[PDB]
Amino acid sequence: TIKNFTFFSPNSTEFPVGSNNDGKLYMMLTGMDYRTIRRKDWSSPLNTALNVQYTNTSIIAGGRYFELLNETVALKGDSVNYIHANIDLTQTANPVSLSAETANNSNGVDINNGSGVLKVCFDIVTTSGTGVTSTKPIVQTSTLDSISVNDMTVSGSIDVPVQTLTVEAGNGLQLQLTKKNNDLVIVRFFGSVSNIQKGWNMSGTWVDRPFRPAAVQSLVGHFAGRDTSFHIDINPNGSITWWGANIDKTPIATRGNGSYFIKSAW
Amino acid sequence: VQLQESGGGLVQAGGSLRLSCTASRRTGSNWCMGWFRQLAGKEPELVVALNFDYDMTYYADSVKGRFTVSRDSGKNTVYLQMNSLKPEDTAIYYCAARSGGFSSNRELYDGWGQGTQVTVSS
Amino acid sequence: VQLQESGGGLVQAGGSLRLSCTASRRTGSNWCMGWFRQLAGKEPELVVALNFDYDMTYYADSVKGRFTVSRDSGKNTVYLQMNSLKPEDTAIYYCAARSGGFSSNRELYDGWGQGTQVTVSS
Amino acid sequence: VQLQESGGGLVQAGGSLRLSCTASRRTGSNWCMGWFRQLAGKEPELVVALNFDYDMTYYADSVKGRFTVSRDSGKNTVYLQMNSLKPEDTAIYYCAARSGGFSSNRELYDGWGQGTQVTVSS
Amino acid sequence: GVRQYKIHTNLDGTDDKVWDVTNGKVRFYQPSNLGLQSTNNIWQSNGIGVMGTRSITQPQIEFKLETFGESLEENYQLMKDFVNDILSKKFVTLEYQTEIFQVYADLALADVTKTEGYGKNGTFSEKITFDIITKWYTYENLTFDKIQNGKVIAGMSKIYGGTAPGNYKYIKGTSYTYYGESDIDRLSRWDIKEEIFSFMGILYPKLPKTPAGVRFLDDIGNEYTAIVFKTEQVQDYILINTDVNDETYQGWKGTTALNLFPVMDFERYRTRIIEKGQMELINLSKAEFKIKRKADFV
Amino acid sequence: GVRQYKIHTNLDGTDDKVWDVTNGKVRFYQPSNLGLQSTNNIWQSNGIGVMGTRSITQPQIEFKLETFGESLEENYQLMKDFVNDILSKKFVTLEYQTEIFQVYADLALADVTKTEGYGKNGTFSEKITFDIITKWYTYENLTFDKIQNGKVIAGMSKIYGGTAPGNYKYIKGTSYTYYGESDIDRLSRWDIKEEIFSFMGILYPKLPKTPAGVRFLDDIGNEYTAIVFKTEQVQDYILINTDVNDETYQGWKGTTALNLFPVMDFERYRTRIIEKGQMELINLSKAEFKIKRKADFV
Repeated sequence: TIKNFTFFSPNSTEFPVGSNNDGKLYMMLTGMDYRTIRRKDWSSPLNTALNVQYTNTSIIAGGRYFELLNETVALKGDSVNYIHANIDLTQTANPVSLSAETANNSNGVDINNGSGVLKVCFDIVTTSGTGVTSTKPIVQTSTLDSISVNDMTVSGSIDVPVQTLTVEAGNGLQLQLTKKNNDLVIVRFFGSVSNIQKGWNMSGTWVDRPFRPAAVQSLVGHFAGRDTSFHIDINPNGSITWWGANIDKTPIATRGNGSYFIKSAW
Repeated sequence: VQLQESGGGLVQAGGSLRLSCTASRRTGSNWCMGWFRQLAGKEPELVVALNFDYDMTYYADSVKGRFTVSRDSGKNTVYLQMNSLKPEDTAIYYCAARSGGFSSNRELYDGWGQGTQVTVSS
Repeated sequence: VQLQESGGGLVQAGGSLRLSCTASRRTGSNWCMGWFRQLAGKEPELVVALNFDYDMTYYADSVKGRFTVSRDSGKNTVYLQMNSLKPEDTAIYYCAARSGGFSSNRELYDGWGQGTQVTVSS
Repeated sequence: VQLQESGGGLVQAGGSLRLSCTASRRTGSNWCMGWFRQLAGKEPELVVALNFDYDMTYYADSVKGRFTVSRDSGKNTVYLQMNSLKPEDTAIYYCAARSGGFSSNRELYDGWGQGTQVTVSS
Repeated sequence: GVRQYKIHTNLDGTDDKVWDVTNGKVRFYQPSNLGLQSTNNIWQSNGIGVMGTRSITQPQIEFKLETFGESLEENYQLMKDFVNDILSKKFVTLEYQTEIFQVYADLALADVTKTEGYGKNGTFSEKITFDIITKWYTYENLTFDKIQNGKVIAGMSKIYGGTAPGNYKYIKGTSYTYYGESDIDRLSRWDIKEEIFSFMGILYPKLPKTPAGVRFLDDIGNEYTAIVFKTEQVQDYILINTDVNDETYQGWKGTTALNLFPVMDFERYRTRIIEKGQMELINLSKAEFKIKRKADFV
Repeated sequence: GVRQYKIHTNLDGTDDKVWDVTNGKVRFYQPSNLGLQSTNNIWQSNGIGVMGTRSITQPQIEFKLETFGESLEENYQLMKDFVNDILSKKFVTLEYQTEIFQVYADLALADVTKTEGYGKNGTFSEKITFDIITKWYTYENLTFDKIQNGKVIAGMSKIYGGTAPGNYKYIKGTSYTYYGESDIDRLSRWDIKEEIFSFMGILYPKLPKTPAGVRFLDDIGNEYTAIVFKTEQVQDYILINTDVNDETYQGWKGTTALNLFPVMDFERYRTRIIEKGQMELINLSKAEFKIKRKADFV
């Protein structure tokens, strides 16, 4: 069965919109789950003794919009009070209430599809024995799929995927590759090189396909405790070419960080 | 990855001869073009090679200062100018080409030729 | 962190002695295990040390060619085999371990030993 | 191959000091186990050696009738009893093992030890 | 971090006496087996297994019972009080708490030893064995309310009515209201997803001269069992308890209780075995349940 | 190189959860017995044995169950999850893999212990016993196609005909063709040389009213059983599963499924114990079988 809402009801009986249907619609538009909120203090809450007065705060919890207009919440002294919005749809006249609790007791209850009381923490209010010392809001989470954006400003951090690979390149050379965002690679050299000539392909393992660059990458390395250096070429085909001077039977410790991009302009 | 093996035949000991090789395509970076030598039914071995991208040559100690490898424009053609020839040098010279620098291993070569026979008369 | 010393004792001038030291864990990169010594009521000096990550040794000029530092492979154990033992080398050898390479500063060492006494007669 | 070197030290005008060497494995036929002494002002010398497969010993003229090489019957261990030590014999003796008989070249030996300092006192 | 055991003389009763058998003066050590056994009545016909009915057996729990009194008198008193506290109830409840669960087992004493081979201060080292009644449960409190949607009123309700393509308006104080919720009925229902031992409930009938109770529907929405009553007089509420050992169907009118069992629809009460699906109310304004959730292994 | 055990909650199923009981945080060690027992109902007449029917008995498998969690919490979680994953299915499948075989056993939990006698990090060391349902099987996929030989045509077919000593000829584009094959019927038959626990089949009927299915013949060529259906309309295909614990007989026409039980020949379906001999098709153009092969010992 298909239940339609944002459509013409010719007889004003067909597609009435329920509060839970708008709740789900709003949750979907903003990308919120039952474990977060949308919250805005239009005016600052006021702290008086062991109380927080929400002067004009709007909240969206489980896609349900409500306003706190001079609504006071009594607090526990010398405590971290977790302020919750509680939604009980069976309390038809007053479905929303606020509580100050000892822990974040957000329960993720699906009030739009099932029974139960939704509890969602939106504020953290710390008190002394006499009043409020600090207030910190709960993070408003946006769960999104694919974003097309022109410009972005990040005040915190972006967490991108990370892949690692250790290559025993041969001749005693070891590469430890870290790839981030599937593009930027930082190669850390380890081991000690011996029995190699300039221009020669190293005798060991070739770089795995996911770490291979589109174009040849020359990575500069250094010989530990010396004023001498080398470079290796990571070829698009996966092979590694030695471009330092010829090395004899005695291995010299190889170290250093080199970076490259896997992707070119495309 | 096809190969052409122009030049090669009969000449006297202490004389001079040449070898030509052209590859259809290049498999990637660190493009090395050269020749593998096979004397008296023994195992084939790389003797002369040129790193195209680096303009760096490799010659085995046994042929040093006697042989000279050259490149023709951007035609991906390699020439071996063999002067002061020896009877030991009588071998079957196959043309080898690869991406990834110089290597002793046969399998690592993307292009392998038919093989032109060198006969140094006495 | 915690260190477990061994060896020491008496031996005559020109003789040989061996020291053993085991660390419970590694504090990090540039992991160095060595010994410090206080000779004739003077300031301690880093006599010997070994960088595990780089397989690089340090020997003070006074003990060069006589004292040899070895590691017990996979285990975090360091041995000091000293030859040509002289009465000036009569001191209490303290085993030291740290992350960050060689250092003359005692404070910078994450692991410090109880001390093993080496005594040599004239 | 890994050699487990044991014993050495210093002794007065010659005589007994303990000397032992054990090889982890055998590299092949004509299996030898012996000692090499490095000389400062001279060159590294092939002092003593023993062919396990032939029960034949080699002693350098300088140590003849003084030094005696013995083998453990069932354990692939070689012992050196060095008596009447002269100040000329002051050196560190590195245990060596190989397949292919006796050889002067240190690079042909498959197994090479850390060495044992032996100092003669006059 | 470490596991905690407690013996309750009346879990959830105001007169509950709790013996901390992990940290108190009377302790339990080394449960014989908190595991289980199963049978599928398999018959092999030349290696080929023919499966029958599956049945679980919960083994008895034997514990080492040790006392920590500081004198002979205290140790005799601790043994006497602990055992007689168990003996004074129809059953006792073991609380089993870890970092991952807090579960209960209704037990009945099977045996207890009493000897004289005392350690310092006359401490006891005995064996206690319990027969299992209900092994591994928790209580879940659920309220079901029969809420009815409002009517859809053109000019008030949020609906796109009128001339095509339809509309609503914002009108101060009358504007738009939400008529109701889609499936408002879900608030009067139990969505059964797990195994239970039994349940207990307080039912509030709605209409007089009409049978009241609850019905159970399977995953395909078909009724398979129901506890329904038809009383001569209106009852303030009806109390039900499907616990095999404390089974109750009683109506309350003021402070007077009446056995309603003779007045139940026996044909509709097919089984007490609650399947996955849902429970609906029958002529009730509200129902308050205390469900005894089940876990054979924890 | 070393042997591997895995517990599958649903082998060949889309919701299969695999516990690696060789390399995982939950491991099995020391199977009590992977062997068997046999009886030939021998009775002795003054030492002389008189043989009867041969029968195999597969013993229960008891394993040492070990957890490798790094904390009490992890170990409790591991035990609870592993046991309840087994307990949530009608049966579970043990995979037994070596360099020479990869075999399965359908098992039902018989018992599991849970104690408190912890090693480092509160790791478990318990005993788990399984009852055998189907011990040691593999799946074999076979296709049967009803192919008919062509006719023998003088001038076309390879045959030494005509005047003595007979001949054939090479004639451009008509030359010689092979009439058929000796025993072409072999391609539409199962030559049964081994023991089977059961089979799954997709049958493709040809003609409308005539019964359709398969028949089984013994080593002397006699029909002893047959699974056959007489449907009003030709089904696109029929699904059969002969497994004693999960049998099915379902026909498909378009997107419509039909239970074939009412239309099955209850007289001809004498046995599900398939003997050595051969299976022939009945009014089928093709059949695709997934045979559950039987190996008493591996």
